Amino acid sequence: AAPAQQKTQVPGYYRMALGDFEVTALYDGYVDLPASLLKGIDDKDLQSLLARMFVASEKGVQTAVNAYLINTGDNLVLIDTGAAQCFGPTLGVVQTNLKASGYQPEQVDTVLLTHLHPDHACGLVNADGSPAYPNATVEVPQAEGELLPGVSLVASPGHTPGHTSYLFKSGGQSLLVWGDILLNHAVQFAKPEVVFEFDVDSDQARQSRQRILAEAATDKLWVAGAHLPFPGLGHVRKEAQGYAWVPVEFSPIRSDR
Amino acid sequence: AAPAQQKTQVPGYYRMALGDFEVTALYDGYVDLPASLLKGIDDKDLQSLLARMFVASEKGVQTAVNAYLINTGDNLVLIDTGAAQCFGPTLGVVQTNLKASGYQPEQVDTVLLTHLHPDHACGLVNADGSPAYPNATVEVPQAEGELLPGVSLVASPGHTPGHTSYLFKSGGQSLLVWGDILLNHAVQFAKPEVVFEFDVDSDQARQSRQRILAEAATDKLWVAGAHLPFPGLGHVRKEAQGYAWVPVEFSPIRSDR
Ligand SMILES: [Zn+2]
Ligand SMILES: [Zn+2]
Ligand SMILES: [Zn+2]
Ligand SMILES: [Zn+2]
Repeated sequence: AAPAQQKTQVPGYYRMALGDFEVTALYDGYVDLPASLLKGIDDKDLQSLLARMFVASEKGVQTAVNAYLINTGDNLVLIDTGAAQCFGPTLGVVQTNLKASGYQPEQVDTVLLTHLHPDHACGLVNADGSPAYPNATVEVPQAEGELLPGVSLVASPGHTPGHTSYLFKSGGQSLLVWGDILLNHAVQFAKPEVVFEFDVDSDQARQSRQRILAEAATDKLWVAGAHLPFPGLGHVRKEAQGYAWVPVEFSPIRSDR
Repeated sequence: AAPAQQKTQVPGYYRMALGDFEVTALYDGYVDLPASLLKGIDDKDLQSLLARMFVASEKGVQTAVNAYLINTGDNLVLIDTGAAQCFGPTLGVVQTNLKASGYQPEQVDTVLLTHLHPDHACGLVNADGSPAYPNATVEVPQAEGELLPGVSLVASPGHTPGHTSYLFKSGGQSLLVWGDILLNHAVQFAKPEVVFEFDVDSDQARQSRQRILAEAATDKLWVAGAHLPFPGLGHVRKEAQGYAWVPVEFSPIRSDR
């Protein structure tokens, strides 16, 4: 006698203030990744780490893919673009969420890619072959502020040779849109030594991860992570061993802050 | 040259499957609570606990107020109703989010109150004096399933004498909509001994909290918490000392699960 269930999820966007900038986190969808792709750890310990965060793995680890839209006043900047249809119908929702968040793709004047992997770059092209962001300058990493006012490059090579993170600064606040520094929040904060099979260079990716985590924890900066649980926004805390992820708490943007 | 900032936040609803039931978490807004209202802990340790979770306290702890709408197939059930205008304009958004989530208040056939505090009960009445949920049977705690199919009472006295939690079970899964078992996730999971000044009976509230946390951790049940960071959904994990909150990871409702 209840009405039919609605099913539908809330739209995959989330707003956060960062000084005078506005951050809109955008969800692309998810992909199931086998836990066996994580290496450098015993099966038992891996499963314990997953169970600790109540992450199911029997049918693979459901992994989020996020992109970030930052309105700096000077520019509307999109970092990564999701996967379009490259990895199937559970992904490709970034542009839809961009629209849901109150912007249009024609407004994006800059697209920054952390790296060229499908789940970051395929979203540049619509199903009919038309450019998803037709008015944007697209920045591809090489295998005021600096790049733009308030926006600078933070090299983070390893996952791919040209893998790059982007730093946004406004009003004393900093946000690092870090790309694929890590793929599994339940394992690689606690044990950054753990690597991903599809890191092009796993040793290097691991070195960059250790460094970036140390810096993020030390400087208490905000992090925006392509494969962290959506909205993928939060801080890194140093633990006795390894690190912990602290996600932002849902909040409207406050005028009195 | 960027467009104007949108400001607006994504609507405050979140969908989760629980067996054959559908859970819609609903955000009422927030209230700033002084950290001085938490007792049983030194100032220093309290501040350390807050800083650990990156919770600002200089202007009070911004605290979420959540309600929960569960479609059990048999009933559309709302647990708590937010504050309406009882605590000012930063609250009172539950009904708005209920509408945003695709339901209408006329559809709610049952309202369960965890307790009679303003931030749970004031939402029963619209600004013009009309009933917010005019077709609902309202269950006030006394100072199949059992109450309804799949729905049972879990007494949790202390915060108020009649304070009550509600258990929903479907398809082997359980969700406890627990009310005000705790008020600050950054302090009272790690240190359940810490009490709230406006618990009517702080010793009793603390006993109920210890018991409920132990049970939630042991039985691995889902928890829906009125003052946990929205959507307020997740699990409780037992630590060497005290407990930890593990929030659900954003996900659509999956057909293949
Ligand atoms: Zn990648
Ligand atoms: Zn990726
Ligand atoms: Zn209360
Ligand atoms: Zn309350």
